Amino acid sequence: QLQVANLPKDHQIQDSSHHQQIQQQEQQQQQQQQQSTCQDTIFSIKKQKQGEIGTYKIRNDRDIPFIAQVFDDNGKPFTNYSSLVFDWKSSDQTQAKW
Amino acid sequence: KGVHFDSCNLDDLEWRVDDSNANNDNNGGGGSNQERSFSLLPLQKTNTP
Repeated sequence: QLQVANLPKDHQIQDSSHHQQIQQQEQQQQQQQQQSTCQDTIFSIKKQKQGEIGTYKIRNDRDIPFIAQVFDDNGKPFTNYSSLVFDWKSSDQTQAKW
Repeated sequence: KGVHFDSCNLDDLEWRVDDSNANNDNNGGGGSNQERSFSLLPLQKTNTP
């Protein structure tokens, strides 16, 4: 499957300030309301069937990293698969380009 | 193969109609009940059949 590559942020030192959990829940409840309407967005990728191409809305004028997630066909991701060779493509290298 | 259980009461099943185009949209939208070929009928609250 294709997915957007959500990179980690920098590992800043883990302060234990409990207040952060409140502002995380404030954002999660707003995101749960936005998840009713914003479902067309590239951040809302639903796991496709084989060959089931999905339309997703995305804003222009940026670079974006993607990840090729590989599974066994019991459905499990492999804990390493660094023996495979990948092939990255676009229908138009003016509109969107690796 | 060719044998079943002698009886089954398990009536509350999670029956659905599925729509063939619903690929992307993880959204709580009230989709228009006009484009479907079929509808699931209500269970009556008449005497037990």
